Amino acid sequence: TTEVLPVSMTKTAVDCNMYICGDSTECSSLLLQYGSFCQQLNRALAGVS
Amino acid sequence: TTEVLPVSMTKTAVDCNMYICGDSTECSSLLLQYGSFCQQLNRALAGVSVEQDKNTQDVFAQVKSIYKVSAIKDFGGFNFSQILPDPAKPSKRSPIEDLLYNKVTLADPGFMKQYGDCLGGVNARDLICAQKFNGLTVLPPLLTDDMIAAYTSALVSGTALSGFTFGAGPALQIPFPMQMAYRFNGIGVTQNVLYENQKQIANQFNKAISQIQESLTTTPTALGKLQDVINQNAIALNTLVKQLSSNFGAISSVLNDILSRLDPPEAEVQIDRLITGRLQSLQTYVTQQLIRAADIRASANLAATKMSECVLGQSKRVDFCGKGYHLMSFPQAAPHGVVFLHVT
Amino acid sequence: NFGAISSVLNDILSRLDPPEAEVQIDRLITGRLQSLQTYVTQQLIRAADIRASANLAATKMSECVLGQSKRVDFCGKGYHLMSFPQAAPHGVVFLHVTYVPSQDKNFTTAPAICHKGKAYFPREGVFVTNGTHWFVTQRNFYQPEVITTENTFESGNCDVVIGIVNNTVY
Amino acid sequence: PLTMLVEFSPNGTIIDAIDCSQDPLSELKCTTKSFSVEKGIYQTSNFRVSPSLDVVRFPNMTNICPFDQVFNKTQFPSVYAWERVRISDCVSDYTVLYNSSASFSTFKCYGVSPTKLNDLCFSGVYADYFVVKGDHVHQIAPGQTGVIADYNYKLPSEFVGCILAWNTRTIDSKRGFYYRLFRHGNIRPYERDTSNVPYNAAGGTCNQPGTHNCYEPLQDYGFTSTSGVGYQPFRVVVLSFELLNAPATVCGPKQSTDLVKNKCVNFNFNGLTGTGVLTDSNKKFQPFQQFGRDSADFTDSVKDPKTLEILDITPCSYGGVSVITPGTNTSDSVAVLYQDVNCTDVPTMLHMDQVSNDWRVYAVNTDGNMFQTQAGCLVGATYDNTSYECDIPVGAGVCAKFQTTTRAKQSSILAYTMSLGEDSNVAYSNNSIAIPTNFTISV
Ligand SMILES: *[C@@H]1O[C@H](CO)[C@@H](O[C@@H]2O[C@H](CO)[C@@H](O[C@@H]3O[C@H](CO)[C@@H](O)[C@H](O[C@H]4O[C@H](CO)[C@@H](O)[C@H](O)[C@@H]4O)[C@@H]3O)[C@H](O)[C@H]2NC(C)=O)[C@H](O)[C@H]1NC(C)=O
Ligand SMILES: *[C@@H]1O[C@H](CO)[C@@H](O[C@@H]2O[C@H](CO)[C@@H](O[C@@H]3O[C@H](CO)[C@@H](O)[C@H](O)[C@@H]3O)[C@H](O)[C@H]2NC(C)=O)[C@H](O)[C@H]1NC(C)=O
Ligand SMILES: *[C@@H]1O[C@H](CO)[C@@H](O[C@@H]2O[C@H](CO)[C@@H](O[C@@H]3O[C@H](CO)[C@@H](O)[C@H](O)[C@@H]3O)[C@H](O)[C@H]2NC(C)=O)[C@H](O)[C@H]1NC(C)=O
Ligand SMILES: *[C@@H]1O[C@H](CO)[C@@H](O[C@@H]2O[C@H](CO)[C@@H](O)[C@H](O)[C@H]2NC(C)=O)[C@H](O)[C@H]1NC(C)=O
Ligand SMILES: *[C@@H]1O[C@H](CO)[C@@H](O[C@@H]2O[C@H](CO)[C@@H](O)[C@H](O)[C@H]2NC(C)=O)[C@H](O)[C@H]1NC(C)=O
Ligand SMILES: *[C@@H]1O[C@H](CO)[C@@H](O[C@@H]2O[C@H](CO)[C@@H](O)[C@H](O)[C@H]2NC(C)=O)[C@H](O)[C@H]1NC(C)=O
Ligand SMILES: CCCCC/C=C/C/C=C/CCCCCCCC(=O)O
Ligand SMILES: *[C@@H]1O[C@H](CO)[C@@H](O)[C@H](O)[C@H]1NC(C)=O
Ligand SMILES: *[C@@H]1O[C@H](CO)[C@@H](O)[C@H](O)[C@H]1NC(C)=O
Ligand SMILES: *[C@@H]1O[C@H](CO)[C@@H](O)[C@H](O)[C@H]1NC(C)=O
Ligand SMILES: *[C@@H]1O[C@H](CO)[C@@H](O)[C@H](O)[C@H]1NC(C)=O
Repeated sequence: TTEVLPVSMTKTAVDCNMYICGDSTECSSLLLQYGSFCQQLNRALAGVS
Repeated sequence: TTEVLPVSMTKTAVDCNMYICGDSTECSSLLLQYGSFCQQLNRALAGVSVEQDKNTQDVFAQVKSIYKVSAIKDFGGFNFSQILPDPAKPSKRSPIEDLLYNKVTLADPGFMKQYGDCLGGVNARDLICAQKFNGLTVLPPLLTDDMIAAYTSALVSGTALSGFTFGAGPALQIPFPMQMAYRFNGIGVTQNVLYENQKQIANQFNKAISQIQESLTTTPTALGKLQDVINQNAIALNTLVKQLSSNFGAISSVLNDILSRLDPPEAEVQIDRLITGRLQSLQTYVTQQLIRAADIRASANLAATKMSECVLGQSKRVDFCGKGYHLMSFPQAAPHGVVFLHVT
Repeated sequence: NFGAISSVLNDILSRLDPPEAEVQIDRLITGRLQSLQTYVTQQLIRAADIRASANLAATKMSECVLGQSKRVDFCGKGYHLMSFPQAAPHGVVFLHVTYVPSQDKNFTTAPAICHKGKAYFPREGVFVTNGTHWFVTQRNFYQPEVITTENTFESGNCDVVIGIVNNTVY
Repeated sequence: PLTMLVEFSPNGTIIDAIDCSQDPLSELKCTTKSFSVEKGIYQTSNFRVSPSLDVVRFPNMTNICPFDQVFNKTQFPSVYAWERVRISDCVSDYTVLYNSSASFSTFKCYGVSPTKLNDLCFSGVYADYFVVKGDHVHQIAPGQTGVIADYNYKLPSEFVGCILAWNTRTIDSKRGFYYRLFRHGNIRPYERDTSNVPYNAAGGTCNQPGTHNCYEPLQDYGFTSTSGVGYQPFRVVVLSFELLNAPATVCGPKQSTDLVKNKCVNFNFNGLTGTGVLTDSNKKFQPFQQFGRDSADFTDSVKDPKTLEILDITPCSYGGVSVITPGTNTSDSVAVLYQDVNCTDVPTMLHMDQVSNDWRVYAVNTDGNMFQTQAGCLVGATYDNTSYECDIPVGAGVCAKFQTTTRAKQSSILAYTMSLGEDSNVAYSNNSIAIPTNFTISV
């Protein structure tokens, strides 16, 4: 008899600045005043990986 | 062989008004119009806090009898001195738990509870003080360390008196070498090989337990699943405080500087951009805590089942109570967790 | 309100014109989407906790009810005999039947019994005595049997071992 | 002024109401938002203490700012050659402008509300002044175009300050007012160009105006006594403001009060407003620093502008309070836990002299209803030296339960230490064994 079980998922990474603001100095300088919302969004995905 | 398993994490509590609006009647009045986000953010945190005590109760308190045995007794060649509480020395813990409690760097025991004061004695600026000034509190556990260490002394002295009969009914006394001959019969080996080489089994056993000490007192790691529990709580509670310093797109991050220069109609468009960011930060904090609690509960359940099948029984499952054929196991208390010593 | 002038979308579209109404509708859409998001993410987390208990119940129904288990505290407190399932709203209730010893009495014991120089150790059980009479019995129920050649294993000489006593090994 | 919890009927009549600042039970009801509470221990918000008086302190100066000199006295310049002056060390009581002949037609401000100008203190003020015509007044604003906003006077996009304009037909209807009309490129914000060189429309220079493709760069307004309303002269003043961590130089007309210390109050230091408790400080500031902020941007220190001493600000409710109840269907008695607080400094933490009479009962020892645990100080319960099984978890090995009382001077909620189980008297033996004789079938 056969039994199948998953063990792992594909691991991904995101760039906060590239996704949110593209390549733009004004958007980047405006994203610094929203805090650590994507410094903290990187550790989670790194731990999952 | 050793095995480390976490059982609980720190209990936290949040005051919504103090975190979002501080002491500002105006802001408070406005928060009322965003609804029950705050009587809903407190119930989740309260459930997480009440689960952490049941986690410990399901692992340590499953025998309601306190058995006592002197540690300097003979037992047929087995020492049992580095695992049972010292007799005279003040400590109510054992020689191994005392070493385990000196290898985890807990994060603050409570300023105003440790000769501390967030007034004048705030130092340059104690993290703890900034938390209390902003609505974040840490609650103490229900079971004390001296009182957790009492359950483990009654669980090791119950297997030096009765074997694993205390876990199916009343304790039935048996001589210790007669108990170790019953356990050799359980892995397929006849009873004579223990009676004929008792003095070398009582020396290999004695040397193995005397070498766990000097493999922990030198190596700093391998207690590395209990330290991360403390570190993740600390860096997640400190990230919430440092986020009240962001302007989220308004003229300032302080609310008493938007109300000292703008009038009731235009101040409300700027005090909505801050009430919206500070609600999102809190929501993120609690949704990450709810996920971490679910991972701690699986390990607590696994520790509870190992305390029943490896300590109050002999297991025939292969790699469940060590690497080899299982004979005995001993529990030892560790901060936020438990350490199992497996004999094989 | 979420900051807007009312919570009723049809009191904003009756008093305000296309340009300045979309500045007040957006502030309701944003909050009403956040509430749904919170509800869904708290429901997904609860589903995970229900799944673990359902898996435990499925394991316990195959092991505790369609078999007899030797793991100690899995089908009740004691030595497991049988289990019966019963249906309950959104759940299941197991009735576990267990064997619990009672009325213990103390006896004097010995590791081996010496006869004609050779040493006789028990195959499975303990040696007990009433007084100048030696038997072998099982540990879960007192049933003394007479010493003989299939419930006793012979191997060695009558020395070295400590506590050895001498008696007939019929 | 107080806050209450109100419960309505299904038809729409008021059937119940409670005051939240009266007693701990009412505080628990208001926090939970219900009139009936189940058994257990809860964490409550603050409805106890509210501020009563106000502390406002401003600098010592009294002399009024020079409104006459800059509005009725100076002769005003042209727009290309505009002038700037500095204002320092004066009180900005602008009501003295109502008795003058200015008659303002345009008064409009950015980064400031007109109704707060009397409660603000500024670190720096600049005043620019000049003359334009009637149709050019609307060009003096951030983000505009035209001839004046491009070649003469330009405001930065992030401007903070006010703009004033008024008609001066009877004093300025003469020749000699010019504006620049031709220029290569635009000027940058707060810049001046006073050159009077001939302009060549192809891109170079000249040596004499009036010939082909060479013009004078400045044009006269040509004010006369019979012009239309759009060709009249108008005087314009622009005031620019700075708000930083620096000594105040211009402040509004406010009256100062006395320093009240060690009480939950509302305060105003040089326009910095708040609520809390003010105490003495052992911190050190730099010579031109006015306040200090911590990692959460909470202002924790401030200096007095009169006595020059540094004081500290602490919130009015800093530690958590918890309330223990056995249920409103059973009794109305409650107990109070003050977390991480020693029983000797409870009165100075709750602000006894500022709470209701019923609340001071839970802050004094009286007949042994105040005792100390490792989680905090607990008031309203009697300690028992025997141990039971836990009912309501208080913490650190302490639990609580309900008791019906007889002896008076004795509370109705019992606190105790939790019991771990019953002791056993099984002793070790090296030659004896216990074997069961009967059994039991359990379900
Ligand atoms: C600060 O000072 C510097 C140095 O003086 C100054 O730089 C100069 O800026 C001007 C304006 O951009 C430049 O002038 C141009 O030069 C070309 C040369 O071919 C001319 O064609 C341009 O004139 C054109 O535009 C006119 C309309 O206004 C047309 O009528 C005409 O036919 C042309 O199309 C124009 O004169 C000049 O070359 C530089 N000089 C340098 C770089 O040395 C700078 O602008 C000053 N900044 C400010 C804000 O004052
Ligand atoms: C409204 O405008 C009028 C005119 O500018 C103001 O009248 C002026 O008021 C001041 C202050 O009282 C007078 O100063 C006084 O001068 C006399 C000598 O002339 C002196 O003896 C006093 O001690 C004082 O210094 C000033 O003379 C007077 N001028 C006129 C023309 O009346 C008026 O004060 C303004 N409004 C208010 C209510 O301030
Ligand atoms: C620098 O300073 C000198 C002296 O103040 C300024 O010179 C003055 O310039 C104006 C034109 O801007 C002259 O007005 C003109 O005078 C002539 C007759 O001389 C007349 O025909 C014109 O219609 C016009 O009225 C003024 O006479 C002249 N005065 C002197 C003493 O030179 C010069 O403009 C200044 N330069 C700048 C703008 O920095
Ligand atoms: C049981 O083990 C202890 C610890 O090894 C023995 O006692 C001494 O313990 C100290 C440390 O507490 C060591 O420095 C000594 O070397 C130990 N001495 C010996 C002879 O090992 C103890 O003697 C052992 N014996 C028992 C009580 O069974
Ligand atoms: C110990 O056990 C033996 C075996 O059961 C007992 O011996 C028998 O006792 C019965 C009752 O007195 C006699 O009828 C038998 O003839 C005995 N036979 C043997 C083999 O001895 C003995 O009495 C028991 N002793 C005690 C102290 O109870
Ligand atoms: C502001 O004015 C007050 C009142 O005149 C000044 O206070 C006096 O200061 C002197 C010198 O220190 C003391 O001898 C007096 O006793 C103070 N009087 C009172 C009533 O406090 C104060 O010094 C002035 N502040 C500044 C910055 O000049
Ligand atoms: C010459 C001294 C300048 C000092 C400026 C400092 C004060 C700050 C603000 C006040 C100036 C504006 C007054 C407006 C008066 C009302 C205008 C109107 O009638 O519509
Ligand atoms: C509380 O009392 C204890 C014991 O006297 C003392 O060590 C501690 O410093 C005190 N803390 C406070 C709050 O003053
Ligand atoms: C049992 O203990 C007694 C008393 O210490 C001793 O005399 C006897 O030799 C011991 N016997 C064994 C087998 O340990
Ligand atoms: C509303 O209900 C209340 C409580 O029953 C009652 O006293 C009152 O008369 C009712 N009024 C109406 C109009 O129904
Ligand atoms: C077991 O106990 C029951 C109840 O006392 C009694 O009726 C029965 O005879 C006993 N049987 C044995 C094996 O002693």
